[PDB]
Amino acid sequence: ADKKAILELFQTYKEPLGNYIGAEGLQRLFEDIQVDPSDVVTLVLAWKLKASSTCEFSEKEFVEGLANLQVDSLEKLKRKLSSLRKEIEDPSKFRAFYQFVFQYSKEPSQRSLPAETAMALWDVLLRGRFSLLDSWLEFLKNNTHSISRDTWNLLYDFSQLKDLSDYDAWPVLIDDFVKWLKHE
Repeated sequence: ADKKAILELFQTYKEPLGNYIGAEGLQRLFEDIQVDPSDVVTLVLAWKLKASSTCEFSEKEFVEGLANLQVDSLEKLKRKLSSLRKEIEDPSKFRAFYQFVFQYSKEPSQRSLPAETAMALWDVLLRGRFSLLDSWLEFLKNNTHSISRDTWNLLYDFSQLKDLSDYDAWPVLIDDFVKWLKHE
């Protein structure tokens, strides 16, 4: 990939400080390639770029990431996002990507993800992979604390479960959800 071309893309979208693309630049970049900011592929791109700050790419992340994706134009980036959507149909990639989203989406100083942020992301990530999603979101109306890393991670394992009926290891929020489903 032409690093010169990648660096010119960076120049186009970088923030005034010069060393990252932030929420302003990302919104313009996604507009230019006809991608909705809410689309899951924006998170898959962040995952492949090893992004360390929410809704940003540092200059290193962007330039080395596009290079690793063999992308050096906007049109090639747009097409690569279509390839990325297909890539996460692999279940081990989806698990890895799902776990990354927790880390990416919280503030570095915090250990947990705000309830509201977790729900919005679960709606984007798990719709169509988690039959009980709507019930989970409804249950959360009365469980509004921040979501821990273990709870985030194991909700995916819960979603992938006879192990169902044999539910027994699990974080308290998930155990409380199983009890809630029994109306007890």
